[PDB]
Amino acid sequence: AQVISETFSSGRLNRKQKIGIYKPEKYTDRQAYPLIVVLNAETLMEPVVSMVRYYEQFGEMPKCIVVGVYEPKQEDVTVVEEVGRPINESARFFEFVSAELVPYIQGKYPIADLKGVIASEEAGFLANYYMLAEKKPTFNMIVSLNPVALPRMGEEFSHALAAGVPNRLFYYMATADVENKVVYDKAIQFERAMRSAPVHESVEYHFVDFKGSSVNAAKLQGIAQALDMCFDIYKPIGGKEFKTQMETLETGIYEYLENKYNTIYKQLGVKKVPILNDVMATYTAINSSQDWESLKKLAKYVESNGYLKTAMPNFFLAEYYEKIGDDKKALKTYQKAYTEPNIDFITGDLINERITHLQAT
Amino acid sequence: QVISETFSSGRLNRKQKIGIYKPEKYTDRQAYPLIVVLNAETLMEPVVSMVRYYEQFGEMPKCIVVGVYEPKQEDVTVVEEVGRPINESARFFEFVSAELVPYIQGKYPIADLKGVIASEEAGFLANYYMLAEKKPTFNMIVSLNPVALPRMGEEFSHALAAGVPNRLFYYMATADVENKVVYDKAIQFERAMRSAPVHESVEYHFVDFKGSSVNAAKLQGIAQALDMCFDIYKPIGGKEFKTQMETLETGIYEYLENKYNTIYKQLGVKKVPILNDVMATYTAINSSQDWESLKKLAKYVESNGYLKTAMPNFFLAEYYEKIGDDKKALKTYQKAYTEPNIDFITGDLINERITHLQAT
Repeated sequence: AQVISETFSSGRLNRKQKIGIYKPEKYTDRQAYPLIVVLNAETLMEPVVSMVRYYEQFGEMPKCIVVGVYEPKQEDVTVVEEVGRPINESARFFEFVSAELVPYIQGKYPIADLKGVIASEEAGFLANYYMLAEKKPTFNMIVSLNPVALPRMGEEFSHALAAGVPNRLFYYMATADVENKVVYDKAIQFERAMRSAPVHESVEYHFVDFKGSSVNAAKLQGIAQALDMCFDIYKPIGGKEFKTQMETLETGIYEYLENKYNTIYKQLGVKKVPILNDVMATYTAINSSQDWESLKKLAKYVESNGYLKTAMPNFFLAEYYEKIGDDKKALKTYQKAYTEPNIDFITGDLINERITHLQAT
Repeated sequence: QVISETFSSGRLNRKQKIGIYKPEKYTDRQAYPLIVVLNAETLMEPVVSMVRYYEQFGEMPKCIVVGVYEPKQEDVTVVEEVGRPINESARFFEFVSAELVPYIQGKYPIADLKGVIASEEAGFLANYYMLAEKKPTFNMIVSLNPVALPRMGEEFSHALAAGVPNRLFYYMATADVENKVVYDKAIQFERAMRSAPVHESVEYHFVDFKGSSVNAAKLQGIAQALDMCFDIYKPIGGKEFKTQMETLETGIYEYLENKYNTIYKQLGVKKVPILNDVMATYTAINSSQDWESLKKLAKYVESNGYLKTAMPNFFLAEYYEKIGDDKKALKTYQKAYTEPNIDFITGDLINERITHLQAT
């Protein structure tokens, strides 16, 4: 877990800005990574980096690149009550992230279509204004932790949420009331005004109120929750999910697996190689409902991604030919699978038993 | 910086991979609380990052964190047939207690507060340090998503009722999403554990995360555990000031003193009183006009950390003005003029006090 510190020369800020960059363990440009920007990084950086590594080890998250901004000035992250939008110093910092920092990272690294931003306090409220971008969203993920807000600006963000985005917007806001009372009340007033209008379907909205909780402890839990829900589609298929969403399907079982990994690419901007757990879950569900059309499509699907060098694709296909009554193609296909390495319960011995049974008849 | 090293264990009869976190700005001049992480292949970095986080906000003292990486299945697993650590599980249990912890105590000035963070099987194994009859090795136990034996619930319930010599902070968390078999056993175990009333020396917390994924819950568990266990270390807030302090007619100094005594008792560290806490105490003292607290506050700050500043004599000199003695007030103000300025207390202000006394 190495965060490399460097200075970024900013035209808008007219100063050298300290930033730092986390790159995953094995790093190749052959794949793409989602970007997470941290404005508060003197505090928030290490908890964010440690938690994205944590989730990645459990396979709940893809490898990500995290870029922190260290110790921005108060005037940089503060939206004044008078105007109600970033101006002067705050406007310069606001655009510095959008027009300078992020494109710089996109040039230096293969950044995926998913780019998030995490901020707290004044910067946490400043981060909201990326929703109002006229051109095209810079951030598809906005995490606002204990923001210092302006209640009067709630209605304007309400319209933005109702309008929606071209693809997806994940918004997470958290606040805590303990020794926060002035700030806490303004946060609630702002949030109430923001949820006034119904939220567009392209937007996933989350507001968590931590009551009886200290601010700093709530912010940590906010990061954990936000990352969990935003990247949730990346999670492996669980037994409960399998028993519910899959085994209850009579047909279109392969489509469930495909839709999941398609949704992963749409939301997270990354192409995930199907994990053996997800493949076997699909295969088991296929057998229980006896839907063999999914089995044929599953065979070609795993052949396309990652399993080409394994006996599995032709084993699935050979079984499919048996189910539809073609022994001739099944025998030829089993013999083709035998020439490929074993994976899981697919073995040379098992394939041979199938071949022996077909040559007996 | 987390430094990994191999540790030769007599009880494990092998070389165990461990790692150690020393705080930034380390010194031998102070003691640090020890936190042991059994699951550290996962839990190490989040724990270290969060104690850093809390320390930066002044909600935690500097701490030393040690952890063991990837213990064997049989090491952390308590079997159903017994309900206690045996063989490989017993050796590992005594490994961290009788070897690892003393080893760290030899390298560094470890404070009296020691704690253990663990999850899954190890999380349940950590509950048995509560049963040690010699003397508690860990005063802090955090069990995150434990794999539990509900049969042992009553036995732990007796130990919770019995109590501990000084203090025991216990935290257990669990989550039901795709946990269904494990979650149910955890709930059953907790209900049996919570049956008997808890002793005063034990602070018990069980947080049930419903509709939450397991791994996400464990992260929040750590955040909450650290927050509540070290809570006494936190600065005095405005709400706490207007409530617990400004509403006191007398014994205002005792409130400040009791807080830092509790910090030393629970956390095993001596915290230099921060200026905000002192000023809050001083402010409440003036509002309630309790001068007896002012004199004791002057001696207290002189004894901890403020000796080199004009503040102790300034407080004492003011106490003399309030009590009616202008002779000692003048003499004390003159002593205060020599020591360096702190905050609003300055040579100029003191000089104003002196000339007023010399005029009369």
